[PDB]
Amino acid sequence: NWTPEAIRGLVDQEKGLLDPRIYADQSLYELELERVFGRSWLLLGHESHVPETGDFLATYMGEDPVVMVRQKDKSIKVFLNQCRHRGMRICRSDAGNAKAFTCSYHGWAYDIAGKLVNVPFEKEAFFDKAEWGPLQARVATYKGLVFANWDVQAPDLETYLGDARPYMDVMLDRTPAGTVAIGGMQKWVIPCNWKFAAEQFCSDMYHAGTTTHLSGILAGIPPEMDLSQAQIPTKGNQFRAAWGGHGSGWYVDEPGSLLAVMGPKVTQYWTEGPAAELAEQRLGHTGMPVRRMVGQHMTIFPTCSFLPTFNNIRIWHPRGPNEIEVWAFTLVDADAPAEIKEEYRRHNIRNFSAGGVFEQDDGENWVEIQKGLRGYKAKSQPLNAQMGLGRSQTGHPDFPGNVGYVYAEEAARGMYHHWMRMMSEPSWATLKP
Amino acid sequence: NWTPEAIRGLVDQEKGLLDPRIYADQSLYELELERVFGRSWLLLGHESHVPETGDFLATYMGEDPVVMVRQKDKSIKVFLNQCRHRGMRICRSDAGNAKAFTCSYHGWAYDIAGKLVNVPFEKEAFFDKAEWGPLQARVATYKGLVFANWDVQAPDLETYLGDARPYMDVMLDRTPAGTVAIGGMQKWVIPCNWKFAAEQFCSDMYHAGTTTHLSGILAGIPPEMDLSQAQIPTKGNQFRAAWGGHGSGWYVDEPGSLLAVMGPKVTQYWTEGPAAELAEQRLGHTGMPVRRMVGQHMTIFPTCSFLPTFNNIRIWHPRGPNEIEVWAFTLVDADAPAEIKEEYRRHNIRNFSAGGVFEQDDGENWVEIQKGLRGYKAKSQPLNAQMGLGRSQTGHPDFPGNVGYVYAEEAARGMYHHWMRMMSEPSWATLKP
Amino acid sequence: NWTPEAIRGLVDQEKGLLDPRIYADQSLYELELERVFGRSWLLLGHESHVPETGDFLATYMGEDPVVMVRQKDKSIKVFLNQCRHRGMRICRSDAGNAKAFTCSYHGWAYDIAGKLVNVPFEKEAFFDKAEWGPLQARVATYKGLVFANWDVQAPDLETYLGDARPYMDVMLDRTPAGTVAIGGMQKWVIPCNWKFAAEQFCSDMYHAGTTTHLSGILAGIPPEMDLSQAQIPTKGNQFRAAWGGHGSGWYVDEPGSLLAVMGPKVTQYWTEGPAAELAEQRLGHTGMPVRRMVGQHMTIFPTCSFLPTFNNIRIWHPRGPNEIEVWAFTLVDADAPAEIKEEYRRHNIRNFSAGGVFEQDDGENWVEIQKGLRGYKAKSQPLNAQMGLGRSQTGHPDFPGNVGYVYAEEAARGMYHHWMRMMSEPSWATLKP
Amino acid sequence: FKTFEWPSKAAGLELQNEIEQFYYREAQLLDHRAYEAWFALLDKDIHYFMPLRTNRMIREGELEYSGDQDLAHFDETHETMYGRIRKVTSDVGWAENPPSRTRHLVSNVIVKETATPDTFEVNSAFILYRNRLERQVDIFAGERRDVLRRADNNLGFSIAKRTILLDASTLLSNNLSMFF
Amino acid sequence: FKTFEWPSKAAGLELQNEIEQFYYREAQLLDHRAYEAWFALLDKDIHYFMPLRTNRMIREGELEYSGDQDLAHFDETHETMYGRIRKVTSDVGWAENPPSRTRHLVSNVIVKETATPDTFEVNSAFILYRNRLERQVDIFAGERRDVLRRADNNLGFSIAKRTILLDASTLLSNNLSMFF
Amino acid sequence: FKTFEWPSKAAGLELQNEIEQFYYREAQLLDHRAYEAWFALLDKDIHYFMPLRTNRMIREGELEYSGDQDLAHFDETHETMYGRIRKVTSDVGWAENPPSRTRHLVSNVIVKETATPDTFEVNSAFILYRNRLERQVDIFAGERRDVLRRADNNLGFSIAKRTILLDASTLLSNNLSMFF
Ligand code: FES
Ligand code: FES
Ligand code: FES
Ligand SMILES: [Fe+2]
Ligand SMILES: [Fe+2]
Ligand SMILES: [Fe+2]
Repeated sequence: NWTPEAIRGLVDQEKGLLDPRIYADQSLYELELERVFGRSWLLLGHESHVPETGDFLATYMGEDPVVMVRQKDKSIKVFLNQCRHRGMRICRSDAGNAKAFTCSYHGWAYDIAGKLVNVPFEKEAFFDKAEWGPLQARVATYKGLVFANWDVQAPDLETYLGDARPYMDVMLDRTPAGTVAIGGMQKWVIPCNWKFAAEQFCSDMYHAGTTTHLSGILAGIPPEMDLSQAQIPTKGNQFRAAWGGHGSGWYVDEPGSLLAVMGPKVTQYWTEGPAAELAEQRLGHTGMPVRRMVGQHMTIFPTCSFLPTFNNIRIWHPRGPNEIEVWAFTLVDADAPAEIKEEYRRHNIRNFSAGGVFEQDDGENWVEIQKGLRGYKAKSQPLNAQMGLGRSQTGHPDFPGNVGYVYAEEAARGMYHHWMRMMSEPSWATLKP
Repeated sequence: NWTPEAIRGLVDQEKGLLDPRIYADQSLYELELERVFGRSWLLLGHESHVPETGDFLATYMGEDPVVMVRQKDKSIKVFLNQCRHRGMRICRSDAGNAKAFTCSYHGWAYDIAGKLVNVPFEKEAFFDKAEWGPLQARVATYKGLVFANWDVQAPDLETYLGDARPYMDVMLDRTPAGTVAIGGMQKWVIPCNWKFAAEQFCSDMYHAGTTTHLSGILAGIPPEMDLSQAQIPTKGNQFRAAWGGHGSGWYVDEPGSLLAVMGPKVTQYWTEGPAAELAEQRLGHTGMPVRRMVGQHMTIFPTCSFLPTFNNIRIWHPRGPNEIEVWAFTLVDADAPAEIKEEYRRHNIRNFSAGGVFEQDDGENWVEIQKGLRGYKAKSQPLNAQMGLGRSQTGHPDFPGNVGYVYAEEAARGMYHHWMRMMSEPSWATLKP
Repeated sequence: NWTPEAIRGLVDQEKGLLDPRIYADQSLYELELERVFGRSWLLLGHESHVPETGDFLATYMGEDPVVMVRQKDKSIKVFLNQCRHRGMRICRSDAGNAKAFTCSYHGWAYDIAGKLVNVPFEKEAFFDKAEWGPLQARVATYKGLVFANWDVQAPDLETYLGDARPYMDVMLDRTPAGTVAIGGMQKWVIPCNWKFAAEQFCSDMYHAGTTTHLSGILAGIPPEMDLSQAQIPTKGNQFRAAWGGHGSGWYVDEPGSLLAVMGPKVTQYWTEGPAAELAEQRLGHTGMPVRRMVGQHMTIFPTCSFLPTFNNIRIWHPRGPNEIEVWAFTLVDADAPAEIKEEYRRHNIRNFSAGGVFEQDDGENWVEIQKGLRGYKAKSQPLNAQMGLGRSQTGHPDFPGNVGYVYAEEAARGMYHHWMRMMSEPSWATLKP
Repeated sequence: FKTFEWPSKAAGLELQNEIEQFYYREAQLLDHRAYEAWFALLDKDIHYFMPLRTNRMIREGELEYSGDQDLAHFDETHETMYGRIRKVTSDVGWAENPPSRTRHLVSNVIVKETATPDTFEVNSAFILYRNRLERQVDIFAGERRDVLRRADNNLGFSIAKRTILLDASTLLSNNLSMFF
Repeated sequence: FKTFEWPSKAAGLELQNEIEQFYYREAQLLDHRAYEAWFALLDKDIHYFMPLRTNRMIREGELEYSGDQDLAHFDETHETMYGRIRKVTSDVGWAENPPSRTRHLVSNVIVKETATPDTFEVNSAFILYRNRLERQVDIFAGERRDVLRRADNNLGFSIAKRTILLDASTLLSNNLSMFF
Repeated sequence: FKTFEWPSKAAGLELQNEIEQFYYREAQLLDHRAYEAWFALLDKDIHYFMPLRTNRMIREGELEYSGDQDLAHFDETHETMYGRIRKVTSDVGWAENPPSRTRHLVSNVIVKETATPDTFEVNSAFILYRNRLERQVDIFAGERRDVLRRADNNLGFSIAKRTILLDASTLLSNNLSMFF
């Protein structure tokens, strides 16, 4: 039980202060499921995960299991993976193709739209089947990516994303042919709070430019040289979304950092030649120098996170205040050469897998933070979100929106402020952009 | 907080609706230990488990560990397996024979009746020993089966069962020799709410007669016979207890269902011959054709389930809202042929043990239900319990009481309505029949 | 929420009654971190665990991770093992030597005093470093032992300890050279409340003088002896602190019991010869005959426990109401013969390690107590703490303070009463002695 | 059940290797769901037994295991085992569809020659690791007391008798949908 | 992946012991964090592969493991493996500094001879116990399919190819900072 | 402790089989609570040692294990072991009455011959699976470094020295009531 007044006093974006109880409180988590996950747009995957009629993927919206399924009319429907009879999981495999869905408990049959079509012994024991199908969700697509929302009142995907879209287009709108997803999706379990992981991809380049990824960079450079040949990137920018708590960060004029992570063949694909020149033409309407933007990180609040330069993308599944699941996958340009696709695949595995040289260290920090927060004193004083306070502005030649320096917590402050807003305001009448 | 008003709205038998929160809520669970398990008749086993003086069986009443032990006066006592000094378990083994009970912590000694008889250094350090023995429970037997209850204000066992007794007598009262328990008690753990398990044996034949146990039946039918033969039983009935939330279901005139589960030799024993004829005579005061009654299931509220035709019997121990322990054992007629005792033994192992061809699929269902109920939206809409609504009547020529069709949820609505009353109504003054 | 009235009713010192909910309740535990551990003097170890400058020991205060580190000026500072930026653990190893501490997340650098001395990109993105170092605790030393406390308002160690100091000095003040800690600190997890462990070393000699340690005694006594030939110690005394809930217990004139646990050499060292006579001359200001005091147990409230005669010392780290960690080390007189130090090391491993012939039996009892308390009825009736009620007085010719018989619970009643006061009284104005 | 009575004269290196290999081959059939191939190893006269275990005081230690006329986790003949293979290979056998991911790590193999040539009493230890669906992990550990016969099949041996002594009282798994 | 195609005739007793001892030595290198010594075992043409496993209905079991062009937990070459060795031996490699405590129990060793002399295809099962920091315990079980070569080196063999079939879909562990 | 020093000349197949069969027989004795039988294997000069293990930065990795004059989990002579056997076979030994259920899975056996004929230094890995009462499970893993003499007893070997390197810092079990 939390009064709106007490919620608002957990995030101070003016002073740059965070109450560490937001990562650990059980009661606050139960509210997050209702007030954040129960009405935000959540990423479920890519249009190419379900390319044929009847193709499906079993995923999650918060702690609610759901079913992505392509229909006959080429649309994607998302419904709760729960039978209304007695709660049994309708779809029991991770992915595949279905001609229908049947409940294993009492045999309630559903078509691929989630509509209840057959109930055993209905004539004999029964009630309207049209009212007892699983709960449906609003489905919306942004340039390949599939999002879902339960709330009928919630803003449409476009309005929800707002001025964060140009920054998503850096990864997605590079070809008229669109992006495709590389097969396979990595699932692992980290015992930390989702806000740590979502904030890092939203606002934390600071960790990659300091100590966290010293060994990761060491893994990416030639055998004969060490970190004393590795220069620190200090040029770049950060973006805070006008509304929604989305955020992005990137390096400018720093091709060396892309090379260390993604190798020479990706670097050249991203920065030179026809595909990079085509991307620059297509993305020109935003004014951004896309060819000079590297090491980009982004979070679409709440739990949709990606690294546009690396084509890495992930969903964070909440599992209590002290646990998440990470579901990661990778994209490529549909028409990109086979060798470029392969390099994006290889390096994503090397870097951002559960055992990736970068990822290992990210998760290592989060584990020890969550453990600390078990203590009384560890939650007694506020955390410092004071980085880059009052230094951002909307007047920038190259980058649209509220833009500041690459090492800053403006997007972080925006993320938590929006989190606070969604948690303290019950109606979309006050919350809407 | 959970007001009586809020609890009443969780179960609606008139509409056939159930709030999914009842299977997940932590504070609702704590009230079940008090209002349900703290005052209901809970099964602990059979008399033959403790046939001689000093014979004991370590078991549970809710989450309270209890000792069921036979006395010099040939009665059975049930006391809390906790020393009142500092909490230590008095009885530290599963089963055996005792002359006394001694606490391993400080040496406080008890006789087999549970009285505190000796305290070390009582003369020097000490208070009256008569008041410091472990909490006792009321104990009552019904034709072999042993029940217990903490509440001295709760109705006696015979009253508590009411018109459920006839359907128990199908299993318990077949011979003047009585039933004996087969040695050994299977114990395993399922991550699911107890009400799922209790409801299924109370009212749910719909799961066995549709999809859950197709492979269980496939394992039972002759090797030359594939599944497309096996005849699905339809003839049958269901009983709802006038009071108590008890229920039972059975097939009528379909020996082929008993054939698949229990084999040909048991089918003969239950339907043909002197033994089967004697049972129908003995149960003549009920007027039931018990030789026609097969595939029976039954629950005595809250956690005493059994399968009368198969002689399978099981106690559910609650372990939080998200977990139970299944304690299973089997009965046989004391004077039954050795071959019949062996067939009931083999087929209970084969079908209804932890690795049984039936039980495997029951557990698989319940695990996923409890997984789904972790979600917000999965607890946001009611579950359908509308089957056989208004279809029952209390004037059946063959079966006494509130009787409906085999595939119905009338007994379920009774089980949940009684549960609801147990939780909302503080005093037995309004609760008792 | 727990009212001060409800807290006061949980422990009855007058009647000798304990509400068993104090061992299981989650709400009471959260308050224990605030009201007990957040302002108590808690043992972190010994001065010899950190001899040189920059030497550290990572340990806990409640569930708050802390760093004990020796300074340039030979003092010892204790600070929270948490970075105030985003919460990462500053010191990531158990022990060793440090020139500085650095946060692995964003490289916030700290000196050995625990002050934030370097923030990467401070000039570019920032706030005063002197203000944002991790929270510091009060550090106090008592004859080699290192205690720490968060509360600036709490009494000092000497005041907090009170008339219990004499009984501490039996272990700590035997030689002018002082005590040194044998290297290595054993760690193991027991699923039981901390209060059971604290009380057992505070008041519970009863368990060792009856049933718990019959087999431990069997392990010590010569192969020729059987258990029935081993004399059971009865003579002795129990101490209850004037303030703080501290307590000790010891046998008087019982050399045989020390022989069984610690062997012929230690028993000789403790009672006969030059070193034993020097200890009695140093502790003459108390008047106690230390050469006759064997098998001593003691607790400094809340979670500091030791066996002064055995030199075994242990810290209980709370991990919820249902779990503790046990961190154990041992002491020796710094100038004691190497033969004696080795004998002390041997028998401390043999008897009091996780695989000790005594310890095994202690945790075995505690596991089942905590298990039993999962039940509703197991917490419905008070536990008996009536042993030695109204039997202790302050005028004992040999031992200072409130002294009773060795098998009593006056110390325990004193522990739980102080616990009650700590939980019910917010201000140190009422609590201070 | 007492310590397995190994022979003073230990089985030759040729025989030790053959038995060890057979179990490794058998574990490869089970972990890769070659259920029809596995069942082919079982003799018509097989007894597949896995008794209950209870917590008894030392003085009553002879009652630790359930007997031949008591309940068990498994007590199977060729007929009943056939029914189990039919279930486990079925598209509607829900408990193993989707199938589980198991691992049989086999070690501690002790071979004893019987009074019958080419028939051996074999003691072995195992950990069975079982992983179901999303996050379910059940770790089983025990020993196997087998009677193996030399046979004319792709593995070299046949299984005449199997007793599994599982190191559990209360089973911590929701079912036993795997074979041992 | 289907059952390992073991040869009809089993490997000789000398060879069976040589391969087994190679793995016991290899596990000793890993459990004692001799990452430099272990890396020297890998040939320059090494493919170190560990596919994803998905839950599939029996009717779609051919889609269980991920493929050549899908994501994997590991899909490594000599060049990339060395980077990983460079990270784990690094003092600023946080995920393994302080290091974990690993135990590779190796059994189920089946040896197959190929069409190339001194080159062997080997199947083995394992349990990898991983203990980290204070309380973290991660238990892995799986299967190794290696192509090994006779080598004039310390352990007697070199690794040309390794596929690790891990018994998991979702990793219960927060990372895979250890080698298999 | 650093990687075990296996000789380049591996131990013979006859010798490799004997030590393995000795460990399999040993584990049988322990897993069936034949403690007096197992104790008879221990030589009069036995040193039974299990040191503490700690979390250290790589630069201080030589402080990982506790030493000769530090505390340990076990540091036992023949005399101190004798008391432990008396306790574990005693009716009043509550920690093992009712007794636990254990499984010692032994593998990774490497044999080294010493300067003294018929005396061998042996390295072996293990998982010890402990199950107690209703639902308690503690899973231990590690390695054992033994010195073994050829002995004229039932098992043909006696234990001269044993070090157990356990893969834990903080013990997740409440006690070590079992033998390694
Ligand atoms: S639960 Fe879906 S059919 Fe009953
Ligand atoms: S708990 Fe103290 S004697 Fe039973
Ligand atoms: S957590 Fe950001 S630097 Fe310590
Ligand atoms: Fe990162
Ligand atoms: Fe069923
Ligand atoms: Fe004790």
